[PDB]
Amino acid sequence: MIEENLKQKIHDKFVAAKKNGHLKVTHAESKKLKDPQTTTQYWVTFAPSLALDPFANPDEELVVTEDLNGDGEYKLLLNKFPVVPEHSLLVTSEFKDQRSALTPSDLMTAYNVLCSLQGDCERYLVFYNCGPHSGSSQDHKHLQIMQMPEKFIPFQDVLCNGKDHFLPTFNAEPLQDDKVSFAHFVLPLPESSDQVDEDLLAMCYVSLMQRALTFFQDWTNESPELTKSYNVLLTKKWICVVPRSHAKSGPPLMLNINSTGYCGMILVKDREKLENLTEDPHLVDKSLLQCGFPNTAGQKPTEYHY
Repeated sequence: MIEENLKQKIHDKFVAAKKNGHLKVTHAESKKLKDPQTTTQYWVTFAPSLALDPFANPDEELVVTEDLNGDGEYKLLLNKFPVVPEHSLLVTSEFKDQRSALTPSDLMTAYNVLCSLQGDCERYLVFYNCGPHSGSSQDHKHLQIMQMPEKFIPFQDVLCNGKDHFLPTFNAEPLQDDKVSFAHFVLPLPESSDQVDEDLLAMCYVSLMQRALTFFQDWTNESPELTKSYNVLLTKKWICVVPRSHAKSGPPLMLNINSTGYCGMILVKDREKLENLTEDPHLVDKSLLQCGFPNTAGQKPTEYHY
């Protein structure tokens, strides 16, 4: 069960630690962009000062909760050097590898945290960077939770809008936006948290995973396995998985891309890059392709390697 008054606890732990120097906020400014070609909305954050096992012994002043549930599964830590204020890490109490899949209780715990923070009108995102190409910096398993920008509408939203929860089958594949350059898989989630339980979440994740895995494992055995990497993104309205080829993008930007990139949130460290993207928002779409695999919308996962 999720700690009571989690949101106030996060807030209060955060202001206190900013106050006395247990965390320092990196200054940043953000703005909206729109891909003229693909229509996809982006949120670009600019943090110049950035160009100039923490979970083992985390600073107690940063620990919002020792166990997010009754179980010794999870602790909730504040990010020590956040761009987004109150940005938090759900860390496995005991060590596990970040290359491991999300369990069912992982999913239910993350969804419950979202519900708790969202007041049941701010929006929260929960995400997981799995593997070397995901943008994962650390090997100790953790999820991340952060508030999404107030007016930002990620493409997943429009993708899922007015589309009821379902699960994939041979007739119905996960939603994927064809306008975007990159492979991704999304299921809408029920509007009401009463329709959401562990098993629904688990089945959502497994079926998304099976699509994501086809870029790594090959059923024809005409290729040897690759190393698995993917982003999981979870909000209250949908869940999404992105297979990842490279942690960092190619020549013009060379952005480090994590989960947030794939709902369209980009972090840039220098003003030349910031103006490149302003002039040409379509660069983001190109970067997302370099870091992922090309869009598979309208295809059976089975025919990828065949």
